[PDB]
Amino acid sequence: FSAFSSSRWEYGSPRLERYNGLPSMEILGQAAPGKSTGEAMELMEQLASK
Amino acid sequence: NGKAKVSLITSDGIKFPQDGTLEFSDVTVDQTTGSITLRAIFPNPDHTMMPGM
Repeated sequence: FSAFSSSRWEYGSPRLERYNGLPSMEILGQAAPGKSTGEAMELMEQLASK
Repeated sequence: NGKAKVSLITSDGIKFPQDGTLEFSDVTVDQTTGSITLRAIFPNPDHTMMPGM
């Protein structure tokens, strides 16, 4: 194989996460100790509509 | 001097450093693949050509 196959390196994303035929990137996250998801999810909705 | 230049992209991707001359053109068309088999004569300073690759 070294007689002909000229190797190299490239990028590549292994987790090619899709969505109904659309590529996507899932993001996780918790909420604060002592606080709730609704003051964190709507906080994300302050930061996802950006 | 229509005996034109020929250069390489040899097996390591980097070009062979100096060019070389298309000596002639055959008229010896292979029946199978369409060969107008040319002939590029090259200088070979450090024997970095190894006839056969």
